[PDB]
Amino acid sequence: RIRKYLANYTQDPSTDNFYYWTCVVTVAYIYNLLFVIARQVFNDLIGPSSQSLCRFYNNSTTQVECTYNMLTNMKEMPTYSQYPDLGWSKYWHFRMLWVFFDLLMDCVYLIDTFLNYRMGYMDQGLVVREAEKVTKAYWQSKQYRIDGISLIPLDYILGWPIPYINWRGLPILRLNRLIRYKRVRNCLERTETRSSMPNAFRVVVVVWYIVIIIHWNACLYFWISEWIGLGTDAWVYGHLNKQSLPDDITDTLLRRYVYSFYWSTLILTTIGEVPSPVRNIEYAFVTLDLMCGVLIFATIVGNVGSMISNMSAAWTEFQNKMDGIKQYMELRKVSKQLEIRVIKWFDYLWTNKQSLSDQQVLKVLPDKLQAEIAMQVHFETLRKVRIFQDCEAGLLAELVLKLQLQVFSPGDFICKKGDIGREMYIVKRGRLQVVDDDGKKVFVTLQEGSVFGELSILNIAGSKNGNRRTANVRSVGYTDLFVLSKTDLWNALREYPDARKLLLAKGREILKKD
Amino acid sequence: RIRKYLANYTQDPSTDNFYYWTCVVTVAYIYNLLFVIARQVFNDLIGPSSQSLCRFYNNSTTQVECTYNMLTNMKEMPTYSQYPDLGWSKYWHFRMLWVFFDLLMDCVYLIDTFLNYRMGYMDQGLVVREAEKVTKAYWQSKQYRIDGISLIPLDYILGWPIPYINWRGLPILRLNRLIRYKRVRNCLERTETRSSMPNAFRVVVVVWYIVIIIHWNACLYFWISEWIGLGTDAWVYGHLNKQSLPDDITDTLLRRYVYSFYWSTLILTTIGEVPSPVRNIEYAFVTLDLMCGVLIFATIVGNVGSMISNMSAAWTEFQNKMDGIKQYMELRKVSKQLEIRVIKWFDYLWTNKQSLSDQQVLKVLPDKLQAEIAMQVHFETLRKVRIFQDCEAGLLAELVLKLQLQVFSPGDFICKKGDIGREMYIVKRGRLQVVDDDGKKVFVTLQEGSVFGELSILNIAGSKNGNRRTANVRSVGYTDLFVLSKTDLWNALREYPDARKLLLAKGREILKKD
Repeated sequence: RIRKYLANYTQDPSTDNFYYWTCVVTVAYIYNLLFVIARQVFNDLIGPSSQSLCRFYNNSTTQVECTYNMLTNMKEMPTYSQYPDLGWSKYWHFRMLWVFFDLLMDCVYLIDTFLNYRMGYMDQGLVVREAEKVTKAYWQSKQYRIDGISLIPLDYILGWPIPYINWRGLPILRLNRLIRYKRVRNCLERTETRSSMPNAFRVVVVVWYIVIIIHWNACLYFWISEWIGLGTDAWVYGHLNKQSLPDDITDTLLRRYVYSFYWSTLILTTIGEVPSPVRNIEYAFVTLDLMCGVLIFATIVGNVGSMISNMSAAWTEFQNKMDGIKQYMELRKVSKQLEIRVIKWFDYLWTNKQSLSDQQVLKVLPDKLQAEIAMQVHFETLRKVRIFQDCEAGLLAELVLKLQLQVFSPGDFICKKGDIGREMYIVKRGRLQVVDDDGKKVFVTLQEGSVFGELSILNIAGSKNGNRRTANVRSVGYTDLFVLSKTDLWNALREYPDARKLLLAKGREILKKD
Repeated sequence: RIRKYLANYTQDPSTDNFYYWTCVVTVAYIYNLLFVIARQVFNDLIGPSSQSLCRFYNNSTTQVECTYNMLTNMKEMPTYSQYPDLGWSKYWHFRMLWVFFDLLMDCVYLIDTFLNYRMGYMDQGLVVREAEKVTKAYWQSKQYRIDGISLIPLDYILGWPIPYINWRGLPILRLNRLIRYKRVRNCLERTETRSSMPNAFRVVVVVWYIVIIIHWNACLYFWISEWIGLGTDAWVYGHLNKQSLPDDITDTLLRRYVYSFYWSTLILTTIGEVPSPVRNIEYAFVTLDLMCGVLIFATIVGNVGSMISNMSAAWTEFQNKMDGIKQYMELRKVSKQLEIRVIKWFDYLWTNKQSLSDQQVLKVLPDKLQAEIAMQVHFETLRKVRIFQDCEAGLLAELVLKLQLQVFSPGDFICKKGDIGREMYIVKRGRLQVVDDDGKKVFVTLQEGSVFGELSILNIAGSKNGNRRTANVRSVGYTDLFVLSKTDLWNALREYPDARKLLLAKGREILKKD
């Protein structure tokens, strides 16, 4: 049953279902961040627990409950009288909605605590899936302290307005759900690997951080502006501030959050077009908040500057290389036709997205993975060279591991008649031809997969010709040859005696064949 | 006794007690910075030496001593009449507190002068601890000039308000204690080595510099605003500035320092929401101060941008390498299963915090320290290979100096049956197994510390097999093998003739044993 399915369960963290679970815990953490500091500071989000009483002149000035016309053009801020049961007779649907979402995110935290309990730790490469072993790995570690502080249910006791003991409600006691930050950091990292664009996702995560810090500073500004007193200064929120409440503007909860977000956006990006402070504690808060805004603006400028300089590094290294050899050509007074040819060759080098390098796979992959990336490209092409047909595959492994890439220009010759031939040519993505001394084509136009110079690698002393090419091979287009020198085949043939005997036999066969 | 303990004392600078002494001299320097410029400019810190006399209308307007109600809503600034003894009858406890802290930091400067006297200079690696030699090293150097200018006691003569000669007191003569900056630079550097995070400590030291420059500019602004005249312009401090003294704000010493700090924070971070200047000398000061604020803001932006770009260099070099070989794979049209395997291998490369490199310890350590970091890892594992048991340790030194690290993938074979075997495998943090041609396990599952291929390194010509593997070795998890080729053991065995005889003897023994 499902009880023994739970008793014999152990989660390993590398699947995609656990990654979607880390997305769910990231959603619950973002909820806990935003709406716990907003329900602490603003407190009309869970329904107003105090009736707003304005001073209204009709007859005489009486004290009556504020309508939306009494909050426009205020001469003084409305005073509050609490309800008997603190907004519970009329905002219970709001509070049951907030209690339902708090219980949903605490159920998400409970299921993440159980997945921390049956969590497969990686021992020696493989993951442990035995239940007692991951249980003792949990209890031997100190994950249960962070799982226990993040699940104290005391917000359900002392976080809602209780009318019987006249408790005003304290929703800052749900800040202990915010120390599950390792799961959100794991979800952001494992999304940053598999993303389509890592630099743009780093910038989107940085502006999500910026919106969260601006929101927390908005709640901090309205808490300080409520603790000092609303409408007592020209800096705090209220009627005496003419930016927060202008002429025909109602004072509502949306106006409070909208002006506090505008204040923290103008302070933390160092624009500062808000009213200047009046008292001393407002000067201390605005000075500390503007120094933090200078550091936040420098963080934004540094992250966007590193995002720009990371994605335009290959282009400026290309410009460094292009300017270096253009400086080398204009220092040495070369003809201009070669300069047209090399700049059109760099245009081909950009429009193929290549860099004349094998060095990235020569460096950063281990030699087994280098062997697999060698075999899944050139092995099926290098089985069809008609001398490597009946041979051992290990020699082919050492040969495909030692292939070299050369790119040619259109109209440019590879090797002329009467040249010291010591290389074998394997054509990839090109078209070669043999030409009868810049006249017509002789016999064949070598397409992709074909081979030229397989006779001048086996080193037969004087059968028909030793090592001369006896061909004028021309590239009609941009051709990407794959060349294998005589030294590499004779090293890999020095490691194989019987294959040396067999390749000498097949070479004498194909050389006495013509 | 303690007098001959002082006569035979010499301090070497590399201990931790001298580092805590440099922290004490840094504390005394920070005191001298902040409170010498604050006691010069503000001057109510040592007690007001002049009675504030407001114009108060009761009857008639009379001139009376200002209360805290007379400094709110001022129509003109209060004029000052000095005391007979200049605040000494009522602020002597404040001045004895300031004199006690000045004598405490000058005692710290005297003990640092004596530790400069008996300071052990480093001659040839070792430190000199002979007393006459460090005494002549002191007097031959010019440390005594900087120690003599930083200890003129003339602030105790002409830095306090003397009533008998009507001296107002000049606490800017204690600025000569500020040229002991080499000790503070040494303490900041030697804290920056041993810190937990060098980039964050560089940023914390930069914002300590920012708070100190903002404080010195606050004292400069209030000195210029006091020299021009308080309350004469709308730019200077006073009643005519409506930002400094608003409606219900008392003019106190805390209001002066708080508004001057707010002014220098808004100017030196180029926000500039302070009142615009009126006269010409205020325009000259605000123009120079805003150009210095542009350079300070560019310094903050440059330091935080270099802090960001230094700590995210390994990640973007990983992304350069990953994008380079992904470009190499998608240029060459490879199957997708190998692409899943290489991206999960880079996920393992990040989650082990490795980079497939020995090159950092191959480069930056000297060869003795490379030998020690070699011997304290692989020597105890390489003593247990059962052929290197009875051998000389120097050959083992040249062998552990030539070990190579290879990482494998789970399910991927190391070497199949019928392969050219020329390497010896030493397992670290992995689990290998021999499999009977992708069937069951044959005999053993090779755990950590075990060795495979120690028979195919000694090169015995035709006893049972020359150099074939005759095993299918599979990694079940991510395995970090340590491999030693035949070329490295035969180079280190070419340097040892008798060890070559002994390893041939033990190799023939273990090869005729089976």
